[PDB]
Amino acid sequence: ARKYFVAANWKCNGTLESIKSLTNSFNNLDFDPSKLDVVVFPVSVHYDHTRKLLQSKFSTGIQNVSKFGNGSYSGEVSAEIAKDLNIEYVIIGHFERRKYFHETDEDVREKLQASLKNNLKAVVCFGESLEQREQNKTIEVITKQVKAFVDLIDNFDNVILVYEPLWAIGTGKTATPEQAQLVHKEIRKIVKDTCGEKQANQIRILYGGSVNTENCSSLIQQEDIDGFLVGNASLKESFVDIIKSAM
Amino acid sequence: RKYFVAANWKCNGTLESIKSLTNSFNNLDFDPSKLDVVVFPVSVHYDHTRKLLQSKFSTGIQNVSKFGNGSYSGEVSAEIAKDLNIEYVIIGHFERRKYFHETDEDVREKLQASLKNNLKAVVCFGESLEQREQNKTIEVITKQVKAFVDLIDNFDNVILVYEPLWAIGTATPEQAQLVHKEIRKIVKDTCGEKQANQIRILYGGSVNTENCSSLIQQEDIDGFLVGNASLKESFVDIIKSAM
Ligand code: NA
Ligand code: NA
Repeated sequence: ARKYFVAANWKCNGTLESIKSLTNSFNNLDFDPSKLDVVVFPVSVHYDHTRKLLQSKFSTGIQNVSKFGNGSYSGEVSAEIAKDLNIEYVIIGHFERRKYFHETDEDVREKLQASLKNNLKAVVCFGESLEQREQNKTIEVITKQVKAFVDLIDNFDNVILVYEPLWAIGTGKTATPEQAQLVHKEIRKIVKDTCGEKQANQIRILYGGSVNTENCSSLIQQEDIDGFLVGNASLKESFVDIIKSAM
Repeated sequence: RKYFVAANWKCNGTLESIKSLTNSFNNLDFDPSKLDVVVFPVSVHYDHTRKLLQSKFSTGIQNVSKFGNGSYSGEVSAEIAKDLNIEYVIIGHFERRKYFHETDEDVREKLQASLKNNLKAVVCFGESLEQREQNKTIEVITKQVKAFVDLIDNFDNVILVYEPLWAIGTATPEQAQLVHKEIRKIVKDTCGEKQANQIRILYGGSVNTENCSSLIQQEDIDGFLVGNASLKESFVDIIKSAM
């Protein structure tokens, strides 16, 4: 069966001290890393500090990766550099990159290609806007976004999909677990259509909308939701409850 | 004003290569009270690098967020840099403007955020070949500098970089010097002559052991933002040209 996968996307947050206290409270949770993946994504300049403090049961990665490889790309972190540093995971396609930094479907594709060439594991995010949903284009947008990279997947344990319901982020709308599950089912279908039943059955599809201690159980129970990419709630000590929801 | 020699490692290095490179740098005997020497590794290499380099080397990062802390996945805030005691940031490098659509307004906002968090900034600008061909060198550089020059408080703490984009992909030291003089005239007119004679203006085109002496000797060239030449142990000779 699929291994559940609970990730903390710390986004642009943290001090040396806050990370010391937060990582201390995460270490107190017993879990079995051969049964459940728990991954923490700190800011790049916090990675060494975070990786040292978190116990080995925790996996780690970074919040973005370059499409370009090594060379004259000031400000970028290459997949080669991540591999040399044994950084296990990268997030690609997060909506904040697509919103604030003009990241395109082709950038997501090229980042995934770079990541896989360097043996990184990729958490790849996509999802449709309020306008797109209101126009009844959910499946059309998600098909387009997934087919932008899906043919590159070389091992369905090592690329993890994230559904970001942009229509329920910053909009006042809240997605029900039923609504989230429906999209997850369709996402698994796109992978079945393009890659094969056995591959669709292996791939983890995480929910990446608002996750907190109160809704996490109702989401993880859904048949096609395999875990979470968590924002704000992963900056709290109570994140451990979100991890326990998947245990 | 002191000379300023910066290593922009851009997207390059391994843990092993940085060990050997940093050890060759530490072997160079120089006085940090007379010359600033700044290494800018990749964000994920910063801690590794900072630990390996003697204090005579200042260090920084190659980019900084225009937003504060919060919901900006993949960004590093000026507040975060300050908590890590990161001394310098690069802002406005032509690679950010080119590949990542960085604008003049992004540069100003990133400079505002850096100064607010006590970071010192190396801020880059420069004109394309099309612009140079149309006699727009001064007009472009004027527009780019005026985007942020009114923010500069202590003129030791913002370092200007001229990037001759028209030549990257070289400019003569004479050609470089003519631009640098114009840039200084821009700071004089907007900030005052005392401040313009205090501010460092670095050449940010191709710099290597072949041309560094010819460039630093120019009157309005105060050092360099060095690319691939700074990934080499011979970078110590580029530093020596400014000693
Ligand atoms: Na489930
Ligand atoms: Na000079």
